[PDB]
Amino acid sequence: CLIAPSILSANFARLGEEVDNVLAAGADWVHFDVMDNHYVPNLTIGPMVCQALRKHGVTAPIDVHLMVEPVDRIIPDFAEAGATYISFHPEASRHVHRTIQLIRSLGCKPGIVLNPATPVDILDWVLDDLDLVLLMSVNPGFGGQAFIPSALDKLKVVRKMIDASGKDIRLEIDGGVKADNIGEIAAAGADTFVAGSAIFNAKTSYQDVIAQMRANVAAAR
Amino acid sequence: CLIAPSILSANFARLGEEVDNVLAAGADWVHFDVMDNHYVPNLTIGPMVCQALRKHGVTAPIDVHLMVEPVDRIIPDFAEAGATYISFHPEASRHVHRTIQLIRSLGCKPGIVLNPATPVDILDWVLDDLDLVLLMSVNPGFGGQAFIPSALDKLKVVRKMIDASGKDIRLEIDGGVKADNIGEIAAAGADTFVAGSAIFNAKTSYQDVIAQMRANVAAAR
Amino acid sequence: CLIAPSILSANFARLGEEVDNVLAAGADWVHFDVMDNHYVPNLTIGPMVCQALRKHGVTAPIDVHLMVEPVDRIIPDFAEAGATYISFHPEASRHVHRTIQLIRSLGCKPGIVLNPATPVDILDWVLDDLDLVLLMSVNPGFGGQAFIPSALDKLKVVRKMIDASGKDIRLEIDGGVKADNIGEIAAAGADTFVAGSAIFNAKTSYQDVIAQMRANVAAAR
Ligand SMILES: [Cl-]
Ligand SMILES: [Cl-]
Ligand SMILES: [Cl-]
Ligand SMILES: [Cl-]
Ligand SMILES: [Cl-]
Ligand SMILES: [Cl-]
Ligand SMILES: [Cl-]
Ligand SMILES: [Cl-]
Ligand SMILES: [Cl-]
Ligand SMILES: [Mg+2]
Ligand SMILES: [Zn+2]
Ligand SMILES: [Zn+2]
Ligand SMILES: [Zn+2]
Repeated sequence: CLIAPSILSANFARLGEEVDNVLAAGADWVHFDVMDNHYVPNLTIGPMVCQALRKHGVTAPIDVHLMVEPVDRIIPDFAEAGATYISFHPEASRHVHRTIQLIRSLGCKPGIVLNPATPVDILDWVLDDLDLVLLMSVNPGFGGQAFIPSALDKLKVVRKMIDASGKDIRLEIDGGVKADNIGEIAAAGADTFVAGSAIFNAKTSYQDVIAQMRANVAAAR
Repeated sequence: CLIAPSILSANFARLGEEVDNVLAAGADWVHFDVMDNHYVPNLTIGPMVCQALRKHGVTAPIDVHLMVEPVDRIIPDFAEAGATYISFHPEASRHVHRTIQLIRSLGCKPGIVLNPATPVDILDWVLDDLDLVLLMSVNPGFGGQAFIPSALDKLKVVRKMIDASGKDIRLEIDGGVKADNIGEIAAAGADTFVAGSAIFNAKTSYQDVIAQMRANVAAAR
Repeated sequence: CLIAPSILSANFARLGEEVDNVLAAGADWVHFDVMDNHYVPNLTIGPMVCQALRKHGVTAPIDVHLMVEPVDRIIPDFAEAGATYISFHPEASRHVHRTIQLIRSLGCKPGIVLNPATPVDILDWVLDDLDLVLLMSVNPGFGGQAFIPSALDKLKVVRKMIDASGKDIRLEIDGGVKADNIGEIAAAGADTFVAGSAIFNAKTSYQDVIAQMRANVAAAR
């Protein structure tokens, strides 16, 4: 369904070119990983970089994943910079329901991110307020890793929860997604796919990798 | 003496072009302001952006100003990414002498940053171990601001301390530096000048602004 | 004057034996470095170990150096466990004067610890309330290190301050103190000497090292 390349793997010296080209190559969203050196042991890119992409002319959805703690102060800055989706980790907010409301009140689409160990019942009382749930299939902020197999089982659980809600909620997956496992991940229930190194560091073009990913997703459904 | 444009004001969609052009226009260093959303209320750019500039072919000194707390974990990442100078705020480290030693042990040039209110006696026992002292003439992380006049008096104090040490220590200034005040700032003792919006958002070219700054500095000495 | 071996370097499988033997060998105090994994990146020993030495029959002064933050909660536990001196880092307490008063109110002797970079003016308004000032000549919590030469100059400054106060205040030194530099350190003004590896990991007996240290201090005064 939706392909959302992570730009952590792109050439940050020519970020506008990279984003322009990956969207032309078939990507739907720009996935924007924000790390504050506290919630995870790395520091990446803040609102000014999102704003720069909008000023450069990017009109595709920008999907901002906040690996930061606390989260509320920076959310208005990402809204002002032109974020489309803003997702966050419930452990990183003292008032999860308020953080969701804040994102929505600014005109952005709120998402919740589940770390690999995070139990699904944190969705019990907020799921209907969400536009997106992201399951991490690697540990965020710890670099290039292999897909964690239990994410396939957790995807099936959250897919059932979203389907039972009757709401249009994206089910996103991030971590070690590549051409040769995206079919199984789609069959498990994901419909929004974040890939970084598999696209930006491929031996073939961005368009070839994205086309293979789509073909593999279509064949598995 | 040295011109160190802050890339926070540059076009981050074409960062390599901006840096290439500002260096061609007469800049000496790339000044790299790193904010972690905790030490200051903003989040900017991390080690991956420094690495990207090195991979792009930038060979000029990269001057990394850490507005982060704590500081020690990220310092090796900036060293590996190709930082030349790494400066930090002593308030942000529990063991200032160790943090300096760490920077030096990685082959980088350590600096200490004094916020506008920070008394100079934090230099008492570390000055001889430094390659750079940076005085902030705006409050860091709070945006485009006007030069704080007390910075001129503090520059004179720190110039005397550096001169009395006999060591080769840069005296850097950052905040609201522009063509029409850089002469007075140089006369107060600074020899390394950080400017952001005055260069990257100027109504004339980067080369014109930098040439005026140099002429104004030369006329004031 | 006073020798205070640091038991961090002792054999913790036979701590009572080690402490008994080093006091029998001529040591005056038991120096007790307490690290909470937060103020420094290591965790050592808490009040229960102090209590075990008292229960074992140790009657010499136990000199507790708190490298912990915050400090007030654990101070009554060290007093109850039989600490004699309790020293702490002013940076680790939000109310340095109160922390001193708390130590004194429990019948213990309060000390202030200066890290290598810490300016001496933190002593300005509390020095008369202290029984001890400790200068760190290594970075605390970062392991076996070499004596930082600037500690000799800071000892001379703090020696003058204590002498001008007219109060009986110990001037303690900790970090890389060994037989071949203890003379110079004493000449700089220290009268209370913490050594760890030089005593407990020495190639000669405790009684020989302590006698050599004492002879070297006497010859330097
Ligand atoms: Cl709200
Ligand atoms: Cl986890
Ligand atoms: Cl990462
Ligand atoms: Cl080190
Ligand atoms: Cl300030
Ligand atoms: Cl800012
Ligand atoms: Cl009290
Ligand atoms: Cl220090
Ligand atoms: Cl240690
Ligand atoms: Mg539960
Ligand atoms: Zn992400
Ligand atoms: Zn700066
Ligand atoms: Zn100690």
